[PDB]
Amino acid sequence: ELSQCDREPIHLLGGIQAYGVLLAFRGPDRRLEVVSANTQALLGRPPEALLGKTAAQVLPAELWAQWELLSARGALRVALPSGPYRALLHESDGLTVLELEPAELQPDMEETALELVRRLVSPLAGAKGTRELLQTAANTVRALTGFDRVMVYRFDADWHGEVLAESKREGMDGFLGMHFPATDIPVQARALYTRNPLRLIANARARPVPLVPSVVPELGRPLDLSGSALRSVSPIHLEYLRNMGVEASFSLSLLKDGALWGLIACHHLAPLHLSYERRRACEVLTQLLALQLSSEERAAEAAEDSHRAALLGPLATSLGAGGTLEEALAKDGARVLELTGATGAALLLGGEPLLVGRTPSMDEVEALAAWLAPQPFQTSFHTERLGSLYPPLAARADVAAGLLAVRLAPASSRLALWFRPEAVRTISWAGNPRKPAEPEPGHARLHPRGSFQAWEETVRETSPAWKRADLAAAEGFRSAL
Amino acid sequence: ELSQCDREPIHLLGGIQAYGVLLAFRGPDRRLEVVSANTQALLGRPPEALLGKTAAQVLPAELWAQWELLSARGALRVALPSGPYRALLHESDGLTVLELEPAELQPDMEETALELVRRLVSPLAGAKGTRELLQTAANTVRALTGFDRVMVYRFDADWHGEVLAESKREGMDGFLGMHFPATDIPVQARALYTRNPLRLIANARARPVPLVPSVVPELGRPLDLSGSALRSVSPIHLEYLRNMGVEASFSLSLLKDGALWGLIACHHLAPLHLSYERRRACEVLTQLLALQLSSEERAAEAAEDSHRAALLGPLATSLGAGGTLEEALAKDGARVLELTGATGAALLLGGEPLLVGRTPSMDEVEALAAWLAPQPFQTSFHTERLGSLYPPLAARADVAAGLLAVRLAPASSRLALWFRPEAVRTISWAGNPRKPAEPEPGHARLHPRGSFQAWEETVRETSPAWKRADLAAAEGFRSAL
Repeated sequence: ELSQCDREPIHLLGGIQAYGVLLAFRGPDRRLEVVSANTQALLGRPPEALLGKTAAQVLPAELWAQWELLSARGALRVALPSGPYRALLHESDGLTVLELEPAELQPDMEETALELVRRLVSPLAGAKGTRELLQTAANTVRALTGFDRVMVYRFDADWHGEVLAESKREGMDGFLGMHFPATDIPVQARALYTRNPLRLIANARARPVPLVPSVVPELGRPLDLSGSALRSVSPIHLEYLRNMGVEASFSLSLLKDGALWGLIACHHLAPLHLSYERRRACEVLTQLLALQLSSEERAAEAAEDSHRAALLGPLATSLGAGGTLEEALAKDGARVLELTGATGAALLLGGEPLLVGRTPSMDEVEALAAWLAPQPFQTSFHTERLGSLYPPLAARADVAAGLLAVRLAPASSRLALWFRPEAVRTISWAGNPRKPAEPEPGHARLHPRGSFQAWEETVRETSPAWKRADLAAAEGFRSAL
Repeated sequence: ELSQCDREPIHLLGGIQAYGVLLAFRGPDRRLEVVSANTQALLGRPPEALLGKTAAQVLPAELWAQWELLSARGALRVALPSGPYRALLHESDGLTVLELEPAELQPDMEETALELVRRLVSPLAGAKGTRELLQTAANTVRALTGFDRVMVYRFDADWHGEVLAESKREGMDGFLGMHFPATDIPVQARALYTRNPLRLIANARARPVPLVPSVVPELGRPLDLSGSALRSVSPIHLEYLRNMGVEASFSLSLLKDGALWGLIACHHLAPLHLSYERRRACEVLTQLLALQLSSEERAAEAAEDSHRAALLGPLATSLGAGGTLEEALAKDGARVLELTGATGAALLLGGEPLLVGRTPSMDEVEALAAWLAPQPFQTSFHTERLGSLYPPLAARADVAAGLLAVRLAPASSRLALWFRPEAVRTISWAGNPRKPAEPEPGHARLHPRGSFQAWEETVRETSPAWKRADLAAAEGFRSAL
């Protein structure tokens, strides 16, 4: 509810999860640094007893006997006299970063390394379009992770999120349709997901284990939790998850050649850990799907271009055929509409223009044509908020909110347009979860009936974004006479 | 007609590599049914004494101990008193494949192999396209294995494929660029390669393992070695393998959808045996490369399709702009070249055709119009070779390249044609396509070749390939143009 939820820099959170064990060495002498209370119980002696003395003395040298290889490998699992723990090495701010974690309690003779990739690539049989790729990906992750819930989200130009895909376990509610407002996930978290391919939360019931000394003079601020897989989350987002009641959560990044494409998320209502074996498959998954989606998106874009060029074909057949031009185009106006995506279109013949699809008022049609005339567009106009430009046409919002336009003739007043109203009917009503929750929330922090309200307010009085292929094709339409 | 080097049912020879061992069991009780020759070494019991005995005493204790979970997995790392070994499981003809072979040695290598695999999906890959990925994959595979010769191999429509990328050792021959005939590898060999992706040979001088009994009583024939990996290669292929003295090799096939596109070959002058898990890791790379190769090949297909459709743009627009089509063609002769890539073409307007480019003499074009009319064709046919159809077509050596002609109607009066000027290329073919085979003592089979040089297999009176997207664009031009 704070005004800094958007603004709070996540990197100053400090706190850590329950099972994390903070470890660090200072350069040459490898001297120790900030520690945590839960960390001492793993080694046994209290943190202040750990605090202040040499690296080797606080060092489990029987585990350090693998550091010479850790410098390159970054990680392996070693059996502590207590239990098997996975080594974790990182570097941050000219400082070492060491981390341990309770490894798989299961004796796991089977489910070895690299069997995961063999298990998961086999479903990737078809791989024709874009949707089914992530579809089958989520389906495979369902069995792999073995958890309740999965999400596939795609962003916008302004990075607004939307629930693209999902696959439920039995005994919950589908969440297809809601649009995730870009506000909730700040630019900082976006940058995190760009730089960091993986992150998970084990339990929402976990507590923000403190770190002492909290501040260090060399920074006047703690250490950045970049390489740490145990980095905590802002209490607001934690409260969001609490509202969700989903104590287990995992996530995959989606990146398009330096630009973050979208989000993939795993979830489970009950709290449960993840085997370190399972998680290493993910970054390989990320890389392969990234190259696959790059290729597939390029192919689909080219295919759409080809389809539009082909659709120019039937119009070219009609152009040249006998009969008046206006009625000839009235015959196939419906088949012309989808070429632009706009609901309707018209054009200035010198006389009355003819339109199809949604119907703005006729006198309004001449009025807006006359209004458009003074503005000196060299070739075309394009906008998503035509109503903001001209408020009296904002009054007629449900028929037009953002359009395209191009001069039919530059010299004479012959023009043409493609009007498209606000994107409300476009997305289905699935942008709500329904089922009014019995516990009444403030819901300013909740997507069920609470969020997407800011999103709909933002998109309110705004048409979907245009795409330049139709803009280029417009001159083809112009070329009739 | 089937040749002996094609008809051969390798699965029925019962040839097995010597170093390993494989037996099976009869009935649900799993009593001994199949008895390989080399058993007494590791079993400690004579093979004929082993004949007829029960699994309750022959097998190791730990084998039964983890057999229940083994049926759910298939492979088990045995720790026999003689040494480490591995067991594989498979069901075929109602039998139970139970094998043993030396196990892998290095404990912590497979995890590093992940990075090896992760090296293939490195971000600095595919910076330009295919060949980068193809070459890098070969080097990564060689580094993973360590070997003498590594290379890749494509397939042809006629199935005479050749080599694009190679990863050589230092100080020996390199067959990069070399082309082979299709008969080199049998068609049934290809078919059986479709099913199984893994074929290893340890030593070229290895001898096949005989089977007692010689044939399976119920089958009347040796049971299929499809699921088996210790299966020996065909003796004719062994002739092939020792022609250049290669002592070790392995098969790395890959398909697109049922249809195999290429393979990867390795040739070692030293006889070596390679472990199960190394092979298991390797094939993941094969599927990854197959799926990605499908991705950008579809992308490029769509891209060039879109390009051709766009080229149809200005000409379709100018069709209605110009008065008569022939004058438009005359004024846009350069603009009607790129249509198929080939420059010269012509078309009969019911009468005298409009010749453009390096057109043959007209009398020839009416001769061809009279020709190919009794010949059945629904719309057209592209003839990469023309003299074979009719030698006076080859008489015009300038246009000795591809021909294709569309008669606007199946019984059209007005006609359209298109051709390609003759182009000359060159390629290297190991062995001779001139010779059909090599003789064998008694001619029970046909021997392989002995020479692997060029003979300068350049093409002559040939054409650059008529690619099918161009053929599809011919149907776009078929639309009452």
